[PDB]
Amino acid sequence: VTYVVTERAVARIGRGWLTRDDKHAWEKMRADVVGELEDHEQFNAALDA
Amino acid sequence: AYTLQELLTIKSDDTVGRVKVYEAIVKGENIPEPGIPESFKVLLKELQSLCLNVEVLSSDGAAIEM
Amino acid sequence: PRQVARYRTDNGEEFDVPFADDAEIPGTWLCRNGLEGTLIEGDVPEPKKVKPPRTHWDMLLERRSVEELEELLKERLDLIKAK
Amino acid sequence: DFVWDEEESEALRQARKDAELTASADSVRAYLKQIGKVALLNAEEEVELAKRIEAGLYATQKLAELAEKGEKLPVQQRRDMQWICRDGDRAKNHLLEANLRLVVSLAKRYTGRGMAFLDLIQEGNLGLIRAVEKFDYTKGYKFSTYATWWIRQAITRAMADQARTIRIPVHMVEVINKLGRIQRELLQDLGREPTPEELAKEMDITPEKVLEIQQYAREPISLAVSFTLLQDQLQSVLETLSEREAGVVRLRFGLTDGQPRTLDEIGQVYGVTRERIRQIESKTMSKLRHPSRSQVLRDYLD
Amino acid sequence: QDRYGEYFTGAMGAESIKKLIENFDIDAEAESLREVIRSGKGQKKLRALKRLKVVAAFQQSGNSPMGMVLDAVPVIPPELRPMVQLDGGRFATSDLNDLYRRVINRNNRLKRLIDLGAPEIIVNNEKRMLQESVDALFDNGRRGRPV
Amino acid sequence: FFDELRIGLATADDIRNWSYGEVKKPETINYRTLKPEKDGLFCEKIFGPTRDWECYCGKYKRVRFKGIICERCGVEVTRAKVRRERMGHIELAAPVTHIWYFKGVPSRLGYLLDLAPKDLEKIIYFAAYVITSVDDEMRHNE
Ligand SMILES: [Zn+2]
Repeated sequence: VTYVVTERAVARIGRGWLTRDDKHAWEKMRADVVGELEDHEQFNAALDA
Repeated sequence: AYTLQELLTIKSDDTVGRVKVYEAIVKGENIPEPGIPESFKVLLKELQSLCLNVEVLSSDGAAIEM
Repeated sequence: PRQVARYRTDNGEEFDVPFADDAEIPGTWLCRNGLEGTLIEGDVPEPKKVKPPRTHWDMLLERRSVEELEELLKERLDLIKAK
Repeated sequence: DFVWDEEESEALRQARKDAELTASADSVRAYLKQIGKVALLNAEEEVELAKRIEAGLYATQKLAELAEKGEKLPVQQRRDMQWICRDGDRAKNHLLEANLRLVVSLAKRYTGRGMAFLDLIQEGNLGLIRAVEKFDYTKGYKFSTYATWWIRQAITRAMADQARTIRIPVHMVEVINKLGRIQRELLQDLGREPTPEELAKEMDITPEKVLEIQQYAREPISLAVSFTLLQDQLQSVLETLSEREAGVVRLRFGLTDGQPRTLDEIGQVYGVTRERIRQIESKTMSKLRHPSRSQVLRDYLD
Repeated sequence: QDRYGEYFTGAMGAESIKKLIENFDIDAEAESLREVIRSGKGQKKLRALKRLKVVAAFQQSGNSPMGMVLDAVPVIPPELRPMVQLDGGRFATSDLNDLYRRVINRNNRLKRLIDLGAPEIIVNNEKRMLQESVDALFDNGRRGRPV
Repeated sequence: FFDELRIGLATADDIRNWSYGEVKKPETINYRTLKPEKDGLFCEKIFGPTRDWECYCGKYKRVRFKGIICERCGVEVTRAKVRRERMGHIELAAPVTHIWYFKGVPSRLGYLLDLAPKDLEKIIYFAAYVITSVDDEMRHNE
């Protein structure tokens, strides 16, 4: 679930730019999104629902 | 207290104090007093660098010294 | 020997500097606080040839005529007078 | 779509481990949020906005110029001129806010070269300001066509200026980058990290100079009583000499001042001719060299 | 702001917190919190009790809280930042020596950026970057994995 | 010897008093010559000379110039490597909060201002606005 949500969020954050670029950008954006998700209260509440 | 202090500072990693004590002994002067090692100086400088206003005060609530 | 000179900065602070005796002290000195002060005697008021940096007005004049911009301004005024 | 593989699991594991807490350079999303709030301009509004900017600038200059001579403007004209003065900077702000996506996209290329992504974005913003200042609609070209040059120049110059711990001028970092550019092709051709001689041959510069440039391209990496007694003995030995003749030795060797006064200067301070100072030097030097005066100073061998 | 700007004043960033601390009612707030301590009968009393420990420290100790916001940042002496060469053609450097640099850049640009009257978004981004840089300088890891 | 020592919040006045100069530029040293750069992080006239009894340009190289400050150079001829204790400061364009008093739990600044840490997170890093004052005297009449 986290991977899917992270991919969807990254695709819309870096609108049209970062797709299929080297690791130096897409991987870092994924890492930031995942780190935020792990601390996100409502996302964890949903995963608990 | 004094013997331990001179063992830990004068007879150890304290270059300025070591040279001063050797000079005093050879010249016959009474041994100079120690104080303010370099480690404390650098620690105080770092504390100031962290914007912490550290200062040393004399007596039970008196002015600064050097 | 050693001299001493008094300087003041634009913000109003004043500073002391022990310059050399046999040398000539400059009219302006970079003080401790970082501002460029002036020697209080007030002698030698040079103009400093402080030309302004290349501004937007010149950067525009370099590609326009004095009449074309006036015509453009007239056009804009006519546009707003549609009210 | 819905496909899961080891690479997908590994990618998630990397992202999970690669960032446990947010970093200062990677939290650009706050900035990217504010870009999306402004829509893109087309040619027509672009040209109208540029014309408004120019009209505002001219109105401002006219208002400033009329001040010295007086010539107070009428109320209606005064108010409308000031309105256009404001409209000029309004249009400038609008056009600048419109095009931040261009600078973001152009700075995305040079990321990871030793400078932060957000710093590159800010330098692109600074270059885009110059781009909007210089852009002229009369040429008929689109704003993106012209502003790209200025943004690229600003980004590359900022990299040349701030990308290294030890600053290296632009005209040097140019050749240090050319070194790597040539080295890639030379390694591909020869299949090895080659020697300085062939590199000099290819680059049309001397091997010593190319080696020096390579050295300039390196990156920094992260982490006495006898002396005082001897001085006294000088005066003690000189005590055997007369004051008149002792002074010459003091001035010649610069006792307690350090300046090696020349034979004539000792003459000037004494008031006599210079060859006499050489004669005094010779006589006093012969006197002092005798063991009866320099007895104990030999202990100070070095 | 468009409708009622004259009847209030708002801001954002550390510049606004500076004003908030300036207008702080140090004595009145402390005494009102102490009254809640004498009046409350539960968690509402606990919050006052535990935040008075911080509020009073700036009252009973004399020093003002204006030091929380910095108008200047000191630089540690160079000898505490070794920058000596290494035999072999390399320079040994201290890590924080770079952090200071990163601050100065983002400071100088800001001064230039304000000078040329750039839009509000760019200046706000620059100020956020400067805050983030000083944070990294003083304590890396508080935000997360650092530069 | 001293008998006690205290630490406290440092104000801009204290920092400006400690500093002997401002590091206006980020340069450290010249690339081809290892001499310190002017107004840089290793500036000699700010933090003192690197060599005893001499300055950057070498006009003065004698111990008798103890209290002399170089004319061309601005470096104060000093007794030894005072670079170890002499320190500088930076005049930065906009105020910034101190990280130690802001981050962590409890947030001292938040407790002082009675602002929740999440709300204070937004205000400092330019995510939301905060009203510093409201003219209650005027508004309710208007
Ligand atoms: Zn000098």
